[PDB]
Amino acid sequence: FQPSPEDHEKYGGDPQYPHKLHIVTRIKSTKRRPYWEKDIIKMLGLEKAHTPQVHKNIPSVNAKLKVVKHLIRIKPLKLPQGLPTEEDMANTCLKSNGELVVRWLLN
Amino acid sequence: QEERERNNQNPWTFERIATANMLGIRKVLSPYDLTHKGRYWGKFYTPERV
Amino acid sequence: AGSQWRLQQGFAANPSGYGPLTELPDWSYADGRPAPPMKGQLRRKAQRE
Amino acid sequence: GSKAVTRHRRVMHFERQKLMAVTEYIPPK
Amino acid sequence: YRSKPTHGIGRYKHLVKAQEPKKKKGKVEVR
Amino acid sequence: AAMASVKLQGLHKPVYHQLSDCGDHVVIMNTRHIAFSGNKWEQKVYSSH
Amino acid sequence: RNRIPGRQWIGKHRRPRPVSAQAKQNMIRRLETEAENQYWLSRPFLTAEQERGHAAVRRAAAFQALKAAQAARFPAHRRLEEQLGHLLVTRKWS
RNA sequence: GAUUACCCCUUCUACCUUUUGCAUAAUGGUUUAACCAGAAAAAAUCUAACAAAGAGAACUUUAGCUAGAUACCCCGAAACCAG
RNA sequence: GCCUAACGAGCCUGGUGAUAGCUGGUUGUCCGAGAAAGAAUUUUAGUUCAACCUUAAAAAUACCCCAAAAACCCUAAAUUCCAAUGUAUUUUUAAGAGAUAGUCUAAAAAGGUACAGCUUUUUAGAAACGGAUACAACCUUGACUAGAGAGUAAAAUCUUAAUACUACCAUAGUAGGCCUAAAAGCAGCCAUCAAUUGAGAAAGCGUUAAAGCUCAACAAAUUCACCAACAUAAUCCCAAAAACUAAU
RNA sequence: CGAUGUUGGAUCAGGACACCCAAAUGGUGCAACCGCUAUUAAAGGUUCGUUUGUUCAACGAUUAAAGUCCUACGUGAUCUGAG
Ligand SMILES: [K+]
Ligand SMILES: [K+]
Ligand SMILES: [K+]
Ligand SMILES: [K+]
Ligand SMILES: [K+]
Ligand SMILES: [K+]
Ligand SMILES: [K+]
Ligand SMILES: [K+]
Ligand SMILES: [Mg+2]
Ligand SMILES: [Mg+2]
Ligand SMILES: [Mg+2]
Ligand SMILES: [Mg+2]
Ligand SMILES: [Mg+2]
Ligand SMILES: [Mg+2]
Ligand SMILES: [Mg+2]
Ligand SMILES: [Mg+2]
Ligand SMILES: [Mg+2]
Ligand SMILES: [Mg+2]
Ligand SMILES: [Mg+2]
Ligand SMILES: [Mg+2]
Ligand SMILES: [Mg+2]
Ligand SMILES: [Mg+2]
Ligand SMILES: [Mg+2]
Ligand SMILES: [Mg+2]
Ligand SMILES: [Mg+2]
Ligand SMILES: [Mg+2]
Ligand SMILES: [Mg+2]
Ligand SMILES: [Mg+2]
Ligand SMILES: [Mg+2]
Ligand SMILES: [Mg+2]
Ligand SMILES: [Mg+2]
Ligand SMILES: [Mg+2]
Ligand SMILES: [Mg+2]
Ligand SMILES: [Mg+2]
Ligand SMILES: [Mg+2]
Ligand SMILES: [Mg+2]
Ligand SMILES: [Mg+2]
Ligand SMILES: [Mg+2]
Ligand SMILES: [Mg+2]
Ligand SMILES: [Mg+2]
Ligand SMILES: [Mg+2]
Ligand SMILES: [Mg+2]
Ligand SMILES: [Mg+2]
Ligand SMILES: [Mg+2]
Ligand SMILES: [Mg+2]
Ligand SMILES: [Mg+2]
Repeated sequence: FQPSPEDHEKYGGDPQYPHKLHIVTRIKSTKRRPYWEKDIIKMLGLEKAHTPQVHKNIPSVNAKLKVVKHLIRIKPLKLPQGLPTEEDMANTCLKSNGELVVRWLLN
Repeated sequence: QEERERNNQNPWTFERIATANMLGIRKVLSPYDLTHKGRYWGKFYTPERV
Repeated sequence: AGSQWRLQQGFAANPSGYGPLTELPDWSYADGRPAPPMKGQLRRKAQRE
Repeated sequence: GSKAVTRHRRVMHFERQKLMAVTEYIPPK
Repeated sequence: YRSKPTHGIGRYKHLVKAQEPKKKKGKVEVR
Repeated sequence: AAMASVKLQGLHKPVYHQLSDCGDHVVIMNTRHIAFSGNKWEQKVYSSH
Repeated sequence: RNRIPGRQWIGKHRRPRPVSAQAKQNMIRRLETEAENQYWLSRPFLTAEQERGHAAVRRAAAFQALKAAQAARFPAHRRLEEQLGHLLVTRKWS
């Protein structure tokens, strides 16, 4: 888990500041896999495939993701307009590229 | 056998996939395949595999 | 198909995903008063919130 | 099932065959 | 334990000689 | 045969359907001068009992 | 004319089914995705020490709510309307 | 599944029993009508009466006693004994 | 043997609804959860416990789990134990039956022929109405109903089928010593010097021994030249066919 | 195992080629004759008797040759029952 200097430019990461939140999407199936991988999927909220779920970037969560890193797709969460306020909670929409748009389809 | 292993243009190698447990391949591979690096299968040794 | 192209442009992989073809109301009264909201649209706006 | 070491080039699991075919050596061109 | 860094801290058999016991049938001054 | 098979079935008509009797005649001339690719003139064999 | 002895997918002698060009591409596509998976996990935002008990009140509250909901299990109230509503079976038009 | 159209087209390895596994070339049935196979309340749970007491005698009682409701198949041997 | 068409011991009635761990059968709809074997047993064709599971109830902690920690000669994959964190699970009490005849794939071993669709254990997986043409075990898959909507996953013809090496030219000491019936470059032993610009007391063939042919060295002259070859089965071969109009 | 009838012959034979004969050919320690060995070819053919239930084997006579093997070691809802 040591990134090469060229990895940051390839994946669009930030060399200095790591991202803050995860977006985890399950791809493969828990079937035909050992039982300990099934429990980790269940306890991460990834029961239903192709449904994005947001998790922290703390080492405690990353410890579980490394076990099932071959069954999920992980993308950073980008905030073009910043964190939503209490006024714009109902207008939030999550795009495919991995950014959260606070104001979606105004007027 | 070292020059052919240094100039290899294939990004993925048996050593990289097996050790990192990519694609959950450890369920198919044997624990001895970590050291053999895929060059040994049973008693048969294939020198052309990198 | 062509889901890879749609992902590149920023749209959803499936044309039914948060597109303008789905969010907008499909029918309205002739006089102009708004139609009651869809059951699906209300549910979709609840999980986003 | 057969032993770990045999005399007849033990046939690999199909998933392993794909692994042996994707990790080939490509000489520089 | 094997994986612990303090493995083999109790090793002593390599400090003293083997000291082969004088067996009843093998008792001989093998010089 | 590839293009002749399509015409016989009617797979070129947008009104195609297996139940319907859509079908077109095909006339092939100069069949003595066909050119088998490779050494298939001596290797391919047609067998019947 | 040529048969595969026994079952064709188990045993010492199997079917010679080879790996196709499509199968090779499927492996690579999954490998590229997993290569990206292990990069975003490389650099955490917080270290191991800085996350020591950062969110424990919420965890404690969540467990307390679970105990509260599970401790409310009790038979529901019984009212006179339920028993006296059975007499409406023989309601008539006089 | 359909279709203007019965077929023509496309898609589907009968049913029970018995087994690790049955379209199996393992078992049984030509088909129809009639007849033919889950039964017991000691401890328990649910509802109710009355309660340090309950029960229309005889008993049980450190919240118990009385009452109700909830339960456990059919066909078949070679044999054995007496008259 | 025969004793009323069946006698290793008649027939009939009664005991009799004899008794079977053994075989067969077990009748309306719909819904919820759902188990492959550890221990004794005239016991392994069965039962009774434990584990697991169902229904009801009470309670608080269960899984994941970092550092620390678990043997002395050498010793892999990795387990045990535990805070955080992620997540709702787990324990206890009261009632219970079924199951206790297992198959393959990958991995660590044992018996065998480093044989079996073989057998005995441990860890893990599965038992699609999709894919591998057919297919219990391999791969894709969180199994609701309706629609003449849409995006995707596993996945469809696999490689090579390979090896030409051809000019020109040979004379000295000398049958070198030894050896042997005879050993003249050419059984063996020993030495391996030396004429000629050029040629080994000899690389191969040959002779009883010689003779003779050929290869190294002259000159002439100059594409390249390590290696890579492997028979057949019994009813009738087995989709048909295709080397380029743009493919993450 | 609520049955897949079991050796040999008789009848009829289907097939493979790792060919016994018949046809073509290479090599030889092939002069010729008689042989040994290898390649190619499966349309046809591959005998009659004594003893044994015999397949097998021994022996007599002959033939261009009396091939090897599969087919539920073919074939008993066609026969034979010696074993
Ligand atoms: K097999
Ligand atoms: K049967
Ligand atoms: K049976
Ligand atoms: K039956
Ligand atoms: K028994
Ligand atoms: K000599
Ligand atoms: K039988
Ligand atoms: K013949
Ligand atoms: Mg095995
Ligand atoms: Mg088979
Ligand atoms: Mg295979
Ligand atoms: Mg089947
Ligand atoms: Mg069986
Ligand atoms: Mg069973
Ligand atoms: Mg049947
Ligand atoms: Mg049976
Ligand atoms: Mg019948
Ligand atoms: Mg009672
Ligand atoms: Mg008695
Ligand atoms: Mg009697
Ligand atoms: Mg009688
Ligand atoms: Mg009975
Ligand atoms: Mg058992
Ligand atoms: Mg039990
Ligand atoms: Mg630790
Ligand atoms: Mg804990
Ligand atoms: Mg049992
Ligand atoms: Mg088993
Ligand atoms: Mg087995
Ligand atoms: Mg067995
Ligand atoms: Mg298991
Ligand atoms: Mg299929
Ligand atoms: Mg679903
Ligand atoms: Mg020369
Ligand atoms: Mg041959
Ligand atoms: Mg065909
Ligand atoms: Mg039958
Ligand atoms: Mg015969
Ligand atoms: Mg014949
Ligand atoms: Mg031949
Ligand atoms: Mg001949
Ligand atoms: Mg027979
Ligand atoms: Mg017979
Ligand atoms: Mg007869
Ligand atoms: Mg017959
Ligand atoms: Mg007889």
